[PDB]
Amino acid sequence: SMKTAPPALPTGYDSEEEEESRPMSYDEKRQLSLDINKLPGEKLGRVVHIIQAREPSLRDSNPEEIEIDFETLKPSTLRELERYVLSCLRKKPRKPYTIKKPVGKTKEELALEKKRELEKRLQDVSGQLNST
Repeated sequence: SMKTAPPALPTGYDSEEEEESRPMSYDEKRQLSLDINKLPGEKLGRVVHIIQAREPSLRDSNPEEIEIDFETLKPSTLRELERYVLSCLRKKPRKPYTIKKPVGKTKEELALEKKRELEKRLQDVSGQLNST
């Protein structure tokens, strides 16, 4: 008895990952290179194709002598990478992300927004000069 997958939205909402697009942990990707190494050379040549076609510096480099440098590669290309690899591995997307701290969403933030309104209110209540 496993959980069945919910219907996903490929349209309507959007921009969830597009406005996100952040660099991942170097741990995950650099060790993932060894999991890509488990795939046959012909499969690496397909991975390198989808990389180099987006990465203008890597298209000039030979796909045999290729260097997949995760730190200089685009965050979106790292997304397309994990998608391609997990699809080849045929394995489930068991990587449940969890937020540790809200980071920006603090009482200090809400205090600053509240204060900004309070500063504005000083000028807002004030009447304008009738320049004759």
